[PDB]
Parts: sequence; structure tokens; C-alpha cells
Amino acid sequence: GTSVKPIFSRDMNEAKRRVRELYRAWYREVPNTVHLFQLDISVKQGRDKVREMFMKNAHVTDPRVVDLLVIKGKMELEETINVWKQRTHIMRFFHETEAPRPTDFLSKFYVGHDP
Amino acid sequence: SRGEYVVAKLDDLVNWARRSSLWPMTFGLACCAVEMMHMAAPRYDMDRFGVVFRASPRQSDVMIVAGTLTNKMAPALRKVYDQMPEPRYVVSMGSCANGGGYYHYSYSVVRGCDRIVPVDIYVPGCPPTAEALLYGILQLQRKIKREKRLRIWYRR
Amino acid sequence: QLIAVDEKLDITTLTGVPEEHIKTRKVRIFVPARNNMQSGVNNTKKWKMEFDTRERWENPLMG
Amino acid sequence: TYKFVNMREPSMDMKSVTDRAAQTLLWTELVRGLGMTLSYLFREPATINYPFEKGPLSPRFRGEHALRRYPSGEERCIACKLCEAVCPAQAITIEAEPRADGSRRTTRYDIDMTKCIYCGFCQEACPVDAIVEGPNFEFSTETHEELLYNKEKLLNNGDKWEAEIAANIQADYLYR
Amino acid sequence: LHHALIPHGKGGRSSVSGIVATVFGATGFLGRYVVNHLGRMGSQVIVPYRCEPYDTMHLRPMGDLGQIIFMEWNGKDKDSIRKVVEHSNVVINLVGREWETKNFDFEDVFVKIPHAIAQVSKEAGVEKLIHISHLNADIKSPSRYLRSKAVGEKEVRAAFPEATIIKPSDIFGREDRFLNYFASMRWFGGVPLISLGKETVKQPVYIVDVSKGIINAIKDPDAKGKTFAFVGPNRYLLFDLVQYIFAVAYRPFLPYPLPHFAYRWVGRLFEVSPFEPWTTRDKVERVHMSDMTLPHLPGLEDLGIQATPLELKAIEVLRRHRTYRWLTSEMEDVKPAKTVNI
Amino acid sequence: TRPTIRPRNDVVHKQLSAFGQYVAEILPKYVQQVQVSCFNELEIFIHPDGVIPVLTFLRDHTNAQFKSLADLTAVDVPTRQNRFEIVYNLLSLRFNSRIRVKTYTDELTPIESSVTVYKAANWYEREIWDMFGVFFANHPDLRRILTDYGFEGHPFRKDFPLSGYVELRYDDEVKRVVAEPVELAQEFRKFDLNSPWEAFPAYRQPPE
Amino acid sequence: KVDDAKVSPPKRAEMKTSMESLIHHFKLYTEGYQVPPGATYTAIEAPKGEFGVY
Amino acid sequence: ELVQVLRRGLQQVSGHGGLRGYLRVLFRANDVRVGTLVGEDKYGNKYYEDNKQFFGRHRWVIYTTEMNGRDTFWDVDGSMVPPEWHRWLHCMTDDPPTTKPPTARKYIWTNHKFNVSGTPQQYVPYSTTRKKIQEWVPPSTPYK
Amino acid sequence: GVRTSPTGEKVTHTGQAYDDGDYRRVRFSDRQKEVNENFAIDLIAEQPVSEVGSRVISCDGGGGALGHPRVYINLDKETKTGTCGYCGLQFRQPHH
Ligand SMILES: CCCCCCCCCCCCCCCCC[C@@H](O)O[C@H](CO[C@H](O)CCCCCCCCCCCCCCC)COP(=O)(O)OCC[N+](C)(C)C
Ligand SMILES: NC(=O)C1=CN([C@@H]2O[C@H](COP(=O)(O)OP(=O)(O)OC[C@H]3O[C@@H](n4cnc5c(N)ncnc54)[C@H](OP(=O)(O)O)[C@@H]3O)[C@@H](O)[C@H]2O)C=CC1
Ligand code: SF4
Ligand code: SF4
Ligand code: SF4
Ligand SMILES: [Zn+2]
Repeated sequence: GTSVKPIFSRDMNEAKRRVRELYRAWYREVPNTVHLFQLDISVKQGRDKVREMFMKNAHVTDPRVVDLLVIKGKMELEETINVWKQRTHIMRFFHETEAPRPTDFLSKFYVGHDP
Repeated sequence: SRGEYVVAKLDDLVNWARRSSLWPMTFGLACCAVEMMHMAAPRYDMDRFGVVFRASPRQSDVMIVAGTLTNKMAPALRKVYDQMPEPRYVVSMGSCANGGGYYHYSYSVVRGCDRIVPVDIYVPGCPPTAEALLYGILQLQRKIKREKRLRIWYRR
Repeated sequence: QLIAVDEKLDITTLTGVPEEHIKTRKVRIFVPARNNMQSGVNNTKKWKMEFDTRERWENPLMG
Repeated sequence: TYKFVNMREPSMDMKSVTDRAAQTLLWTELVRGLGMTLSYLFREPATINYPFEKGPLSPRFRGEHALRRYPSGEERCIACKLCEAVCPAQAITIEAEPRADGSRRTTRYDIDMTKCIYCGFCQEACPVDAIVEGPNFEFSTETHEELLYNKEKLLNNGDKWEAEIAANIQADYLYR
Repeated sequence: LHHALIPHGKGGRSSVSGIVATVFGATGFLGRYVVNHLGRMGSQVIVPYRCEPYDTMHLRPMGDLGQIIFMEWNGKDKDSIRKVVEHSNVVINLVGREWETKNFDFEDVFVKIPHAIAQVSKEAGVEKLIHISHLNADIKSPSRYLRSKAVGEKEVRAAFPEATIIKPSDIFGREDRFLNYFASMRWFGGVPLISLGKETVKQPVYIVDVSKGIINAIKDPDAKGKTFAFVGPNRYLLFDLVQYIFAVAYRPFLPYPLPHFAYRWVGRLFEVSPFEPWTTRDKVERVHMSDMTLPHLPGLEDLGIQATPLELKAIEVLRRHRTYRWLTSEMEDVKPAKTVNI
Repeated sequence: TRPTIRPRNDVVHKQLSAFGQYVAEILPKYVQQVQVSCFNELEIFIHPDGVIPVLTFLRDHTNAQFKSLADLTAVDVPTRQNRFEIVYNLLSLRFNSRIRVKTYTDELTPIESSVTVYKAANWYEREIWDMFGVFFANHPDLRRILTDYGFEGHPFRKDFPLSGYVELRYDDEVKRVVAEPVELAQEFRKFDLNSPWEAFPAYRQPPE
Repeated sequence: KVDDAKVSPPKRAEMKTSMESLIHHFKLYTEGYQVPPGATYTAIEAPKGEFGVY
Repeated sequence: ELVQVLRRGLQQVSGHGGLRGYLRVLFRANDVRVGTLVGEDKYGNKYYEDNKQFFGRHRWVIYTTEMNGRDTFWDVDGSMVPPEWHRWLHCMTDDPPTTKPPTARKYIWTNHKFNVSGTPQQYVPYSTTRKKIQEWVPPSTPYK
Repeated sequence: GVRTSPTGEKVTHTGQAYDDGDYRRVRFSDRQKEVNENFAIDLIAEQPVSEVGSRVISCDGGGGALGHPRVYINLDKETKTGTCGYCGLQFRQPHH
């Protein structure tokens, strides 16, 4: 029951199909993105970043949430293909100027009060 | 010494030439651009000081940041600043450009253009009057008058 | 058309909140206490959600 | 009640046709515009000789902020924090404590001039005419930090500009 | 720790790191990176400068409000050094010139100035001093640059026994002289190399690696009196290195051997330029001299730094040296050069 | 009561009430509530499914002729199960009148795009997507309009922090503008201004 | 301004002589006046077209 | 006629103190007009008016050549006007300070200062409050 | 009422001066500290006590509408003087 209205997908199978289509599109786009933006990364790095961004949302079990995530990914892809993004926007995915925040207990206890 | 006198005189000549011909980029963001226009208007007539707007960044000497700088717009401001040939100067006009201003605590506003580019003169006001902007421009001229590049090169 | 989703609601992936501010945050749901300096009770009518207090320090300039 | 701006029909008589042909071939209206510019060339320009001449201002003008004193030399501010509460940009920071003689005075009074929108709400809110926006507007700096005013700087501004601030207030306090 | 110098915040721009650092030679190639890394975490940075203040403007956005303080200084004045190191718990020295002027020779910038800095900082109570010398610093090297580096290193150790000494080797970066120096020879048509560069081995290191190593050495409590050697992960023959450099820039590589005396004569001819010389005799000697091997000194990995290979960062320097035809070529299209390791 | 109090207009009130009854009678399938405010403004609360029918009627019926879309926006009320409240403001030049149409949605339920009814809706709908995250079905070109490229989240939501999560600055090492976690030299100072005494008895709620 | 001190601030002479005026000035410049609940769409003929506030 | 305009120019150069004073005013203010001396300032600035000019050009100041410490022959700015003459010069009032002197207080600055930015007298912000948390001071004697 | 700290730094009327070990003094080097000269506490202490023949007096700071809100001060205590909480002026009845 739960009386919900779909966006594009009725069950998860169609959601995974749309996810695979979007992943194909991003995988194909990565080399052109590296060429056009004159990025100093490799195509392997870009595809690894795409895979990591996709794997970030692997735990989702709601087809509507997956549908909205695919819509957002298509927005990002159309934004990259048309060069509406700049090199700064693409490079924001890599966090090159952020110092690595430690995750173990002792370093956190040393640096400050935040958990 | 003769060499020190010569470099001082050449330094003065170059400083006079640069301060007497300051070409701001035709570039405005928000409310402050209206007061910039009124500075260009006949009442104040910045052109009489040798200050002429030019659209192309390559033919400009000064960037007057006149208005709010947002996150979406900051890369464009940085880019047109980088395409200015040197020597180049930046004037931060208004509260929004100086420190964020009314929109300091906003998710989309850069808290001062000096996070993006180096700034030579800060002109307070929301907006500064056209007279205040003229005062800032003449202060920038005085600062250019103070600089000594040839003397520093000679004493190296 | 209805699809009969069986799962609990979860919108974390869509909200855009960094994960550090999703997992390590503790919220308090409470009706705020009446301010003891006044007798009015109009501020004790609604429920409030507020986050756990984090570090505040002194700015080296201007304090 | 409305009027039409472009609903007129040209006259089709031979004289009007010949006049329009003369306008087309001899450029009469272009010479009219040239005459307008030539007329402007012989007028006196509206430019003033800044900085030797200044633009007119008003006693209500809002410029650099200042903290004032009573004629005895005691400060007017009592640290009520009304200006801090009304400030739309949260540009005022205040800390207070009892003075050594028990007076209610500030220990910190900061105005961030790069946050301030120069709206004058603080001086409307002040019940003792302690904080004012003065007449000065030529206070551009070379660094961002020089525009972060503390209590000493504002007190200094008040001592420096009081002669003009009091005269400006005297000419406008009956409108307030 | 003097409560005002207790770390606070999340280590960002508005945070307090507890470091008050005076960075001599901050207006140079390495200085801008060092100051950027210091201002990233919320440090108080004091910048002594003798150049025109315009030449310092690029350092302004590197800190929060009030976190970067510019002061005029003179290398021959000890009162000025005292003035600029009075309130600092860290003093970093990066002063150096690849050529000699009429007012400052190698011994002034590499012996006298470092010794005065170390002595004044020891008098003032500065807790930490970082000094930068060269990997190839030797008392009897053919280059007076490295001889002066060795003498000044001994002087700094004498005047500040608890100083950390860092010995990098041929730093490369966007504003470096190393990669740009080899890429600029295309204007002469051919690349002159002594012995065709087959007798020279180089171990260049990334600029960000050196800056991170300096920052970590500041934050390392046991790195007090240690001496570090900052080197890259790979060693190359000079011929192979220059060939790779020209391959990344997509320029025709036409190397020819030039005898040592002829190259020295060319360096002397270029030395008479009143401006920054294109090359010098000392630069010629340093270019065709193999990088030393010092396995007994702690390296970048002992400071937690994993060295960045030149194959990952060469494009960011050499894409500017390409023509429009090859401007969009990707980084993995160049086939990394051969490394003579062990 | 005379000088400082806003005057009333009962004729406009009666006309708006009669027209609200008219609209409710014509479209019982979607109309849930009709209200006329004390300052003579007419509002119709409808079901989401009737977004396209209702509006079409209000634009095409000879007696409505609301041919102008003045504004379309959203309101966030986190306490409701349906978080978002979609508001259409319409103007009729023929009868010199204004009407408000309200409906509701939540984060995962899309709303029908009304660009086919009003071409003005296009950007408005995009804005609602950008500020609130409400998806509009069958929108010709739906994407961000106001926020920065790559911006995560929807700022106009009530739970979104005022200063956001990231800030921008130029970095000279990577030689570009970078985004980092937000740090404020002076934290925004939250004020608790609500008086503990009731101001308006006419809006008092039952004590539950 | 409207002669209603619970919305519009009193004059400074009244604020410095009357107790009610001082209380109303304090509360108006600290908390501000409360507005009864409700929603409005107000439009004017601004020089660039219809300008509205919801 | 044109001859009267030339005679006006000749009397303008004559009334500026001769030829060298004429050139001094021309190269110092880019203006050679003659006006009634409204007054003189204690720092050397002179204030003139001429009500026949249009509003804006009817009041002006010839700045001093020697301010507090700096040479202001060429380097002048509007910040050098003292507050009373500042009120008169910007037309906030019609009366000069000579005829309507400002009210005297013992805390008003007796020496006007100009804009001191970019100068060793520039304002440097700092916190004016005292320390909030006091740390415990360990005893100076051995514990055993 | 200015006075210098052992470091030679002026002490403001709030009493603030950087400690000996405080690095923040470096902001001051090659420049100056603002330090407003007039101390309001001393200036108000130099004012003479006013004598009035009434138990209750009124103060408004002078200037009428240009002063502070008008307050009433009781003068029944003979061991002290009535002090305005706004202006700082002191009042007393003719005693002894
Ligand atoms: C044969 C020629 C070969 C070279 C060709 C180049 C052209 C020759 C150079 C032209 C010289 C003209 C420049 C002199 C103008 C100075 C004007 C004066 O007013 O400036 C003063 C100060 O002047 C400068 O300090 C010095 C200027 C010149 C210094 C040395 C000149 C040496 C030139 C010799 C030729 C060298 C060429 C070498 C190549 C062959 C202060 O003015 P300023 O404060 O701003 O304005 C304030 C405005 N107010 C007054 C209204 C408030
Ligand atoms: N590949 C490399 O870069 C090699 C660097 N070396 C050492 O690393 C240090 C920094 O390197 P790098 O940044 O590339 O060198 P740079 O030439 O780029 O910068 C030198 C700095 O020292 C200052 N300076 C130089 N001479 C004087 C002087 N006589 N008086 C005052 N200041 C002076 C310069 O200031 P100003 O602008 O006024 O000239 C400048 O700020 C140097 O000590 C160098 O010897 C170590 C191995 C690698
Ligand atoms: S500072 Fe004020 S006037 Fe200038 S752009 Fe910002 S809001 Fe507009
Ligand atoms: S003028 Fe307005 S913005 Fe500025 S401090 Fe006063 S209240 Fe705040
Ligand atoms: S300046 Fe005025 S409003 Fe602000 S705290 Fe002082 S007395 Fe109150
Ligand atoms: Zn009083």
C-alpha cells in the first residue's frame, strides 16, 4: 500500500535501468570533459570519480529517490556537456585543497572537541 | 649618485603616466554601478581626470568591483581580472564588495571580493556617493604616485 | 497509478547535507521552558527541534 | 484615459510628398540632431571642480559613524543595545559592564563598516543620541582591516566631528 | 602554550592554529606556496619584504582579516630582523638568488643573511627555525652557490642549534626555473647539453611536496634539530628528462652536445644582463651536476608526505609552453620517461 | 476607528464569495476549500491532480478569463506531512480581479507542469525546483535557474542553514576558485524576539 | 505616519518625556510590531511593470 | 563683445597676485576664477564664494600647501577640510564658521587630521575587552 | 587618564593592554594603537555636585529634547548624593 505516486519508475528494475543508462552517458562523456576543460587529471581518474559518486547512493531502496537522483545526475551531465560548468565546478568533486580530516578516535581527541 | 637620480626621475615619469591615464573596465554588478555611472556623468566627469571606461579587459588598468559578488559569479570576476595585463589595480566599492554587506550571512554570497582578488582601495558606503568613489580613485592615484619600482630594481 | 512502495521514508541523499552533519548530529525535540523572568506562557505552545551546540572560539582580530 | 503614440497618417498631397522626398534626399532631421549637439557645445558644462568644489549635501546625510558625549565630557552611550538589536546587517557588537563608579557603560563597541548598509536605523533607535551617522564620506582605506571600527575609533570620530555633528542635529532634531 | 596561542576551530581559514610564523623570502617561488599553506589553516603570518609592495599583492587573499602582516625589512640590518621576528614562535628562511647582483653576492644571501636571521631569532626567543639549503651543498663543489649553501648551513646550525634544516633538490612547479628553464631553450632552436646529458642524474621534487614538508616539520615535535632531504620518487638522466619535457610541450627536441668551456663562455656572456639573467655559469654547473644520494637523512616520507611523481604534475607546468595545436592534449598521452633507479 | 484603521469593502467581499461558490460548484472534483480574506482576496484550495483542469478553466471560462499569471511560488511548512504549498496568483483583466489557487506536495510527489496553460510558469517552475526541490512533470526544460552550478541542496527549505554549507575563495596553489566547508569569523547572532504574551485573541487556538 | 504607537514609532520628544512612548519605542526597535497571521499578494505599477509581494 | 571677454581674462590673471600666482592657481586647482574671500582656515586653507556661478561652483577652497606634516602642494584631498568649513563647503548651511562659530567643547579636537590610511598613523583594529577565563597558577614550590 | 603598561603600551579606558607574551602586539609594530585620549569617567568625576532645595530633582541631560529621557532622582539619603543614571551628574540637598 502506502499510496505513493511514481515519477518514472514503478518498481526498482526500471530504476536500475535508468541508472545504468545514466552511468553509460557519464562514462562516455568523461574523456570529452577531460579534453574540453583541459583538466590535469586522467580519464581513469574521472571515471573512478564517476563510479565513486554513483556508489555513494548505492544503499537507496526507494524507486522515487532513485528517480530523483537520476534526474539530478542528468542535470549535472547536461550542465557539463554544454560547458555551463567551469573548470572550478568540475574540479570541486576532488577536494584538492581540503586537508584530510582524520577518522580515528585519538587524532579527533587531539585536534578538538568535535566527534 | 647619478644612477639613483636617473632611476628616481624615470620612476616619477612612469608613475605620473600610469596615474594620469587610468582606464577602468566597463564592469558593474549591482546598485554600486549606478553611482559609478553618476561619477561618469557630467556633474563629476571622471574623464577630466584621464579616467576612461573600456570594455575589453586587455585594454583596462583598473577593476572597480561595484556590487555583490556571488558564488556563481566569482569565477568570472577572477577570470576577467586575470586577463588584465599588468600593472593592474582593483578598487572594492561598497559594503557588498568590501565584506559582503547586507548579504554577509548568505549561502550564495562571497564575503568580500578580497577573498578572490587582491584589493588596493576599499570605498565604504551602501552605496558610496559618486564623490566618495572619486575620492577613492584619487587616493589610488596617490598610491600609484608613491610606488618605486625602478628604485627597488636599482638597489637590488 | 500507484506503485506500493514498502520502505521507510528516507530523503538524506536528496537534501544535499554533508554526511558529517547527518550522522554525528543529535537534535533535541522539546517544548521550550517558560522564561522564569516573565509570567506569560505564549512561548510554551509549540514544539522545537534544535541541534547540539558545537565549538565557538575567539576571532584573533576584533575578538 | 489613454492616448495613442503611433497612430498618425501621413498627408498624401504633392507638397507633403515633395517635403518628405526632400527630407529623405537632403537629410533634414539629421541636420536637426547636429544642431542640437552644436547647441549643447556652446552651453556651460555642469562639471564641478572636485576636490576644490563639493556636491551639495543635507543635514540628514548619512556618513561615517560617531559616538558622542555630553557637554561634561561623559559619554552618552549607556549600553542599552537597542542599536545592536535594530541593525539590519548585524554590524554592531556590544559588550558592557558596570564601570568603576557604577555607571552603565560599554566595554566593547564595534561597528563593521563592511557589513553596514548605512541606513541610519541605529541613530533612530538610540534614546540618548549616542550613536550618529556623521557627515564625513571621504574615509576610504587601503586595507580591509582599517574598516573594522572599535570603541576607540568611534570615540575619536565623535571628538573629531562633534562641531559639525551638533550643528547638523540642531538643524534637524525638530523633524525627528 | 600562552592561551592566545592555543589551537581552535576546524583548521580552516577562520581557525586558530597556534602558529605565528615569520617567512623570510615569502615573495618568491616557494614562499607563496608556504604562505598559502600557512594561511589555509588559520596562522598568523608575518611577511618581511624589501621589494615593491605591488609585488606582494598576490599574497593578500591567502589569509583571513589581519592574519597576514607585511613589514619592510633589510637583509643587512639586524634591528629590522629583530622587529620582524619579535612576536613569532616560528621563523622560516627562504632567502636566495640563483644569480649574483652588485649589492648581494652568494655569500651575502646564503651565509650572512641566514646567520643574522638565526642569531636574531635565537636572541628573541623564537621557538622554531626552519632553514632551507640545497641537497648538493658541499664545501668544495664546483658551484659557489652550493659552497655558500654549505657554509651558511654550518653557520645556521652554530647560531641556532635547534634549527631544522631542509635540503630539497630541483623543485618544479608552475613558477619554477627548472622545467621552464628547459622548455625555454626551444627559442634557440637546439638544446645544448654537456655530454648530451648522459652523465647527469636528476631527482626533482614537487613544490607542493616541499611546502607540505615544511608545514609538517613545523608541526612535528621531534623534527627540532633534524636535517631533511626532500627528493622526488624517481631519478632520471638529464637527456631523458629534457626529452620528456619537450615531449609534454610537443616541441621538436633537437639536442646537441656542447663542451664545458663553451657552455661556461655562454653563461658568462649571459651574466652581463642587468636584469634577471637567462642563465649563468653557476646555473650551468648546477644543471649538469648529478643529484646526491643521502640515504642516511630523513626524507619526505618521514614527515608523512608521499612524493608526487613528475609524470602526474608536468602537464600543469608545460601546457603553457605548447602551441594552439596541442593545447587540449591529455596527460596520459606522453608515455613517461625512463627512470634510472638503482 | 476612522483615521488610523483601514476601511472595509463589503461589495468586493460579496462578489468574491459568490464567485468562489461558483468555482466550487463548477469543479467539485478538485476544489477542497474556498476562502475570502478580510482584505478581499479570494483563495481556492484544490487537490494536486486538478492543477491543470482548474487553471485551464480559470483561464478559458468566459466568466473567469484569468489570462495573466502574476506569480507562482512555494511555501515550506515542515510540520505538515505534505511539506510544500504551491501558490498560483492569477489576474483577470476583463473583470479587473485577482484569484489565488493553492495546492500541496511533498518531496517525492511531482506536480503537473502548467507551461501548457501559462507560458509564464516555465521559469517560475524552474525556480520552485531550484529553491525547494519540487519536481514538475512534463516540464520542457527543468534545471537550476538561481543557484550556482553544482550547488547541492535547496536553500529556501526551512531546514537549510542560512549561510549554507560551503564557501568560495581563490586558491593560488591550484590557481582557481575552490569551495570549502563554511567558517564564519563572526557567527550570526540568533535573536529570540517573540513576546511571551499573546498579541491577537482572534487567532487563539484551542488548548488541545 | 499613522498615529498608532504600536506600529509607528513615537516622536523623540515624546519618547524622552512619556513612559508609554519610551516603552513603545524600546519594543518597536528591539522586537518590532507583531503582524496578524495571514497571506497577501500586493502589486503596484512600478516603472518596470507590475511589482508584487506575496 | 569678445573684447570684454578678453578684458575679463586679463583682470582674472591680474587679480590672482600677478602672473606667477595665476600660474600657481592654474596648476594647483585647474581653475583661474576669482571670488570673494569668505575666510581663512587655521591650517592654511582659504575659502571663497561667488554667487553668480551656478549651484555647485559658487563655493570653493584653495587648499594649504603645508598640512600637519606633509607637503600638500600637489597632493590634496577633500579630507583636509576641518568639520566647520566642511559643513559650510558642502552647503549644509549658508553661514560660514566666521559668522556662526561652532559650539566649543573641551573634548573637540583642536587639530584636524586628514585620512591617514597607508601611513604609520593608520588605525589598527583590536579587541578592547579583557580576558574572560583565568587559568590556574601552579605553586612555585616543590610538592615533595 | 591615560597610563602606560610595563611594555610601554597605552592602557585604554576599558583597561585593555596586551600582555608581555601576547603575539598580537605585532599588529601594532610599524604602526600605532588607536587609544582614545579622553576618559569619560575622569571627566564626569570633575563635574561639581549641584545643590538643590528639594527632596526630588529632575534630570534630562540638558538641551531638552537633545538630552536623555527625563528621570527623577531622590535626595533623601544624606550620606551620599543622587546620581543620574544617564548623564552621571550628581545632586544633593543643602547639608550641614
Ligand atoms: C625626445 C623625447 C624622448 C622620449 C619621449 C617621451 C615623452 C617625454 C616625457 C613627457 C614629460 C611630461 C611629464 C611631466 C608632467 C608632470 C605634471 C605635474 O603636475 O606633476 C606633478 C609631479 O610630477 C611628477 O612627479 C614628475 C613628472 C616627470 C618626472 C621626470 C620626467 C623626465 C622625462 C625626461 C625624458 C625621459 C625619456 C627617456 C627615453 C628617451 C604633480 O602633479 P599631480 O600630483 O600628479 O596632479 C595633481 C592634480 N591636482 C594638482 C589638481 C591636485
Ligand atoms: N628549485 C629551487 O627553487 C631550489 C630552491 N633552493 C632554495 O630554496 C629557497 C627558496 O627557493 P625559491 O623560492 O625558488 O627562490 P626565489 O628566487 O624564487 O625567492 C627568493 C626570496 O628570497 C628573497 N630574497 C632574495 N634575495 C634577497 C635579499 N638580498 N634580500 C632580501 N630578500 C631576498 C626574494 O625577495 P625579492 O622579491 O625582493 O627578490 C625572494 O622573496 C631559497 O633559499 C633557495 O636557495 C633549494 C633547492 C631548490
Ligand atoms: S553595497 Fe549597497 S548599494 Fe552597493 S551593491 Fe551592495 S547593496 Fe547595492
Ligand atoms: S546605519 Fe544601519 S546598517 Fe549601519 S550600523 Fe546603523 S543600523 Fe546597522
Ligand atoms: S549607542 Fe545608543 S542605542 Fe546603542 S547601546 Fe549606546 S545608548 Fe543604546
Ligand atoms: Zn542626567
